[PDB]
Amino acid sequence: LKVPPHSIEAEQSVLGGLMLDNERWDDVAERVVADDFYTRPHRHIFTEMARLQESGSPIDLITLAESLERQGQLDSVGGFAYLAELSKNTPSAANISAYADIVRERAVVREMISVANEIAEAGFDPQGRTSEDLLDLAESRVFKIAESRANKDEGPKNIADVLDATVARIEQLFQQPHDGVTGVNTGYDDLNKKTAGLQPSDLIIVAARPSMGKTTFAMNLVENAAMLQDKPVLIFSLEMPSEQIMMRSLASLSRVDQTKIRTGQLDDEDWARISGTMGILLEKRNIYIDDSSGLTPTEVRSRARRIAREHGGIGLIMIDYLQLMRVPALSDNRTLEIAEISRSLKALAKELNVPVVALSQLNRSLEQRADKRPVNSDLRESGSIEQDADLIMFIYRDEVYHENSDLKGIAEIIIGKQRNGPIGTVRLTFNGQWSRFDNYAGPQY
Amino acid sequence: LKVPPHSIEAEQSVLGGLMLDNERWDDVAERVVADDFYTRPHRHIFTEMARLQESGSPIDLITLAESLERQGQLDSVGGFAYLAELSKNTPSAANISAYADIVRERAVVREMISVANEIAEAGFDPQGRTSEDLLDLAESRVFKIAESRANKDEGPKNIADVLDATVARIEQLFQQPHDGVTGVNTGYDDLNKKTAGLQPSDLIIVAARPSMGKTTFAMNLVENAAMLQDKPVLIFSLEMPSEQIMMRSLASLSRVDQTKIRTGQLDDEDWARISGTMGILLEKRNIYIDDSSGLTPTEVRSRARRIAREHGGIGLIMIDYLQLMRVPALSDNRTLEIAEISRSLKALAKELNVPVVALSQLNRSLEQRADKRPVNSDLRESGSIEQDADLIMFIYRDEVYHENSDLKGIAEIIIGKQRNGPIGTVRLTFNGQWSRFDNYAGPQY
Amino acid sequence: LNRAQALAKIAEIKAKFGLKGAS
Ligand SMILES: Nc1ncnc2c1ncn2[C@@H]1O[C@H](COP(=O)(O)OP(=O)(O)O)[C@@H](O)[C@H]1O
Ligand SMILES: Nc1ncnc2c1ncn2[C@@H]1O[C@H](COP(=O)(O)OP(=O)(O)O)[C@@H](O)[C@H]1O
Ligand SMILES: [Mg+2]
Ligand SMILES: [Mg+2]
Repeated sequence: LKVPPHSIEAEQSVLGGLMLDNERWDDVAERVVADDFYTRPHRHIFTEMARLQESGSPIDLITLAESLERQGQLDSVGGFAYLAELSKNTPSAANISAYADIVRERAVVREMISVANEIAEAGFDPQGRTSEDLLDLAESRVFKIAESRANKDEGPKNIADVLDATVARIEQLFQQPHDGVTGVNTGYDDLNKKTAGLQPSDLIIVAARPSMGKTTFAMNLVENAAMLQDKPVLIFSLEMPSEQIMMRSLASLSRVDQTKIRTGQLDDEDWARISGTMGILLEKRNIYIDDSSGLTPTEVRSRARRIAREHGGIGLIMIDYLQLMRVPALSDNRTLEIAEISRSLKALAKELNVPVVALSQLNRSLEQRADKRPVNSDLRESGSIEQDADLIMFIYRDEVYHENSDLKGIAEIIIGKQRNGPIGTVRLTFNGQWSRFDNYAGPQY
Repeated sequence: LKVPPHSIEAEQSVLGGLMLDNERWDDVAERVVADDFYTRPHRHIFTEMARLQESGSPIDLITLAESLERQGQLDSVGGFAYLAELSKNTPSAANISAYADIVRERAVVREMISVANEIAEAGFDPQGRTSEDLLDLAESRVFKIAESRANKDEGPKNIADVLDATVARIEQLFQQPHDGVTGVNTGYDDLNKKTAGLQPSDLIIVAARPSMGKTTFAMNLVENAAMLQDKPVLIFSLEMPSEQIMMRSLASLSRVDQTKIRTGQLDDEDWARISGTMGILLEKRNIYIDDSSGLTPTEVRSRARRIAREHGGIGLIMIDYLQLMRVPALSDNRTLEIAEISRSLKALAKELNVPVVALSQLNRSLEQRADKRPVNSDLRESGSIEQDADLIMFIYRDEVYHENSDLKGIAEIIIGKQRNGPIGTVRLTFNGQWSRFDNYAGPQY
Repeated sequence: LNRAQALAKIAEIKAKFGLKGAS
């Protein structure tokens, strides 16, 4: 005897969990209907519970039994004995949503099997229909399954819902315009104005040619995020050891020359400043650095999840840089490896609801163009980076190529792609002595 | 019993008629294949007959039996006794076309029954497959069942029939009172005159340099098509979220500055215009948007088929843009990936009899030429795009490159390739404030 | 329009066009 697919325990769990906790009802209601239950009593119970919840009454054991007894339908379900069995077996540790999804899944499987049986029985008995008619009937029957279903977060939505979402977003933006200090603070006024901070669930790429200051700018962003928040800030530094990063951070925060720290030539005031900075950092304790090399995306995701679980959330994730990450299964093709890395990083960013910043490098050909300001195509072999990133920033310094530049000490962050905002150039001041970027106080065009 | 649908009489009659009248092979060869026969002996006989017929030999009884004997396959068929029985029992005065159609029909019905049984068996034992996987399998099976039958109607048609169809088309061109538009109305008078709208079953490419207004122009075309037609208009957008699409559409239709909408700084007249636009849009309700990322041609085709099933046809399909689409099986070579994408889009446009407008990019080197107006050779890495597209339109704004430009607010649509007409430049007015293109009202040389 | 006036206009638009599922 071929048993068609069903699971009585999952149905019993759903009904019992609804009996014990009535505030979960909505979660069950969005995931299951009365027709997804295999036995007649379970369908009847869910229908009665839906009616009672609609009328505003509680759906606990005693109320449900009393309502069933009034309509005389208590015998059809199985009795107060069966109701008490449902009450007893189901624990209060119920994740009813998962069970509801399982019930939904069984229903889909059942409908697919039934439709296949109907089509085959139609095939054995044409009753005058032509082949085109039978094919159309089969296509219609199979296609009707996917009608609606869960095509709200997994497909095109209703136009009215999207319009209302746009209106709500406009309301939220216009009601309290704080000029970029609503999401994760970037530490720069102009960057906050143009980007509204670093948005959670967004993938951020920072790119530049070597020696432009990618690591410096990324560390400045990390420091600003750590100082202007309370959640942990995690760094994946595949380029530098943690000691050099910490030395740069001390130079930036204490505003001491980096070369002095590297060579040890510090005076008393510098030592006092460094001591104060270390004291502040040890008072805060919300920066985590991982300087391992050759990290796969799986390890990055695992460690990010572990940090979020241990410390109750993340505020920013920084990776430096993605040209050093490894995907051994795709080591032959660099483009596929970069695509996999970008996809996994985007998935992690969406899952943890945090901004993820990943650093990248540009090709040498940029130095041959008439205008050396970076562009998107200078991300050769990394089209997926452009495709998946929510924000893309390029670092450009004119003084690197021109000794007689009039823009000495001025760096440009060029927004090559912003998914939820404008694009343009933000000018900052570059203090290489302290390894720092600062707000540009000069005239703005 | 669960009988396998077949009819031996039709097959025996066909074989006997072929033995008696060797001139009818073609009338049978265009209605049935060897694999369409139900029994192994009949398939074997038909295969041997095909071999003899295409080798230039007669297919009489003695030669066929002797030839089967020479390959040692005579006993499997049934013997010279069975071949002579086939020759004798079936009368010569027969209508073999109906029998060939019957043999053709049973094969399709039997394959439908087989696919239904396979679907049911897969449903009973999912083996780790989700509902989506089962639905994908069922759709794939039914598509393999149904698609490609249409090659019967495709082929060398009679000269008289094609001539009559041409005369009907020309006389319908004459009799129509429209203003030069036979396809979907583009919304612009000069472009309508030069192209007669967007023709169904044609591949249309929209190309421009970055930030030229490609998406804006495409959305303007979509809005005009929606306003001037009744069939649904479908959008695939791997570039922007649906909310930004709707905000741009509101700016375009209501003629309200996009900066104001983004910043929320609207006034009474703008609010009235937006209210009117929302009322019109909710009255029509014929635009569907899919802002999923990482689309593949199979996903696009499946969703388009689902939409056409739901609403009985499509009027226009728009994709923005094809440089973001993926073909996982050809990820190694990008040129092959683009060629496969273009071929699948052209096939879909031909199949659904709808215009498909796909947006595309050009190479950066174009910006290094003395004259930056695009040419066909500027589609490097995309030769198949130029080969397969029915219409290719480039967008050019002179103010993008020159601030001194006398053509501020003026855009040029350059027809790089036109399958059925002339090529040249059409001027339009660009209102970036409302994110809109309009008919050019200035003098025309 | 200010904050309150814009909110009132949007509420009027929603009431005229229905779409009770937004809330
Ligand atoms: N002590 C220093 N004084 C001045 N400039 C420095 C000093 N240390 C580093 N820099 C600057 O930092 C830039 C590169 O820093 P970093 O971002 O760490 O590397 P990358 O740009 O390769 O990521 C160099 O261009 C250099 O001019
Ligand atoms: N609010 C606005 N005001 C003026 N111009 C705008 C506005 N929004 C977008 N644009 C113009 O649209 C052009 C590109 O838009 P879009 O078509 O979406 O991208 P693409 O051309 O790459 O498809 C840019 O050159 C920009 O000048
Ligand atoms: Mg560095
Ligand atoms: Mg665009």
